[PDB]
Amino acid sequence: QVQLKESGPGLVAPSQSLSITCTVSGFSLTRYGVHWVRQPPGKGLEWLGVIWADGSTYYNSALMSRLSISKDNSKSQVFLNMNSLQTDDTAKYYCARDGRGYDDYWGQGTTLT
Amino acid sequence: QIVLTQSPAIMSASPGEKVTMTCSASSTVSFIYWYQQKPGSSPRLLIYDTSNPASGVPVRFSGSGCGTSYYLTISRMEAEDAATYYCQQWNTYPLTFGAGTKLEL
Amino acid sequence: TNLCPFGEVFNATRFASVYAWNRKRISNCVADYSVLYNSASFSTFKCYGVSPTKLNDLCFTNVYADSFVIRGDEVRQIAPGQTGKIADYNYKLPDDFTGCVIAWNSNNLDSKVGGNYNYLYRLFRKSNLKPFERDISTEIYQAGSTPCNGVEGFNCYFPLQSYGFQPTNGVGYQPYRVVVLSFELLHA
Ligand SMILES: *[C@@H]1O[C@H](CO)[C@@H](O)[C@H](O)[C@H]1NC(C)=O
Repeated sequence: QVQLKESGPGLVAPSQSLSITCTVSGFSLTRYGVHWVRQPPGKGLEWLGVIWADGSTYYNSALMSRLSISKDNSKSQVFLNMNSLQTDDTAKYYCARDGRGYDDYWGQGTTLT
Repeated sequence: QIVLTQSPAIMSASPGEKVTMTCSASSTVSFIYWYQQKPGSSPRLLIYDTSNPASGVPVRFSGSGCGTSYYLTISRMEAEDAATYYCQQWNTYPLTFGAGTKLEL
Repeated sequence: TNLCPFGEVFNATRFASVYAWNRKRISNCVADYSVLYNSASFSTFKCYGVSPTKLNDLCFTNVYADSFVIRGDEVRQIAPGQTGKIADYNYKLPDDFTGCVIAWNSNNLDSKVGGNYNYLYRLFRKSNLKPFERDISTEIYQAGSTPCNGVEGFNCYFPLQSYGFQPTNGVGYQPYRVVVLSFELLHA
């Protein structure tokens, strides 16, 4: 099936760093675009989004230190890393793809902190 | 653009008690997309431009709006349980996600 | 005697693509251009056979309004007498004309993140049109001696292609909205 799947979600630690990867199958990262959205516990979601064919980047953030996209463009996975993300962020992290329209598919990953 | 949302707290006595959804926006927005969520687990499913449905959703929906304020109306059955709604704008960056909370029991 | 109004023509939303454009007819109303003079912020006016002074106290026999969504190079193309894809294929406009032409830039509304594909234009034609006529057709284009038999194949193309307008668009490429009016000075 056309699929998005979530891989190595972050797990509890005293150390405030967290890592998560998402993996895509049945379409190439060179053929469509995938968008990344985050939810704090007890709150609405928060967004980072970019539109590309490949290799392009777009960002807006309230903070961007250490922050830019991280990607393993063999189709294997997309990766996130932050020093303090455990306290700051990421009760759940979500992996999502967009097309021209009405072809939009969502995957959900759960991050332990 | 920042967008602002209102919601009631309400107790029903039957279906057919009509329901309205509203969003208000700080500045002109031309295109909006319409989404419903069930509590507890959060897959995402979409109702798109011209308010046409995606696959796998009931036929009774219609949406039309006015600037800085968007409305779609629903009448009957499972939406009474199932509906929580988010509104998002796709005309220019950043794509603000919006916030709120809604419930019926 | 009462307002027309112009606001339903100009201000309204989701107007037509370049082909299958639309024609509207206006009668029996006050001109009252002064509200347009005050309100307008339009980045171009050009008028042919008339001037913006000596424009009140004129009676126009018929009024027609035509609306378009366009890419800025076409905004220069829309002048009479030119050449180019538009002037050859779509919306040919004659040098003998009495109107005035208005344009303002809609990028805050018409453009789309991921492109606004719904704006459609035609790339090949066997001959070039006379002024003010439409085509709404499809007959698959043949680019060889052999037929492609009404189906896709070798040297065989669908005549229709989609514009894209985005954030951080090329400032000359990005979308424009253009309105044209035609007048004759023969009767009240
Ligand atoms: C266009 O419509 C909007 C709708 O709110 C209105 O505020 C504005 O005054 C209108 N513009 C003109 C020129 O009539």
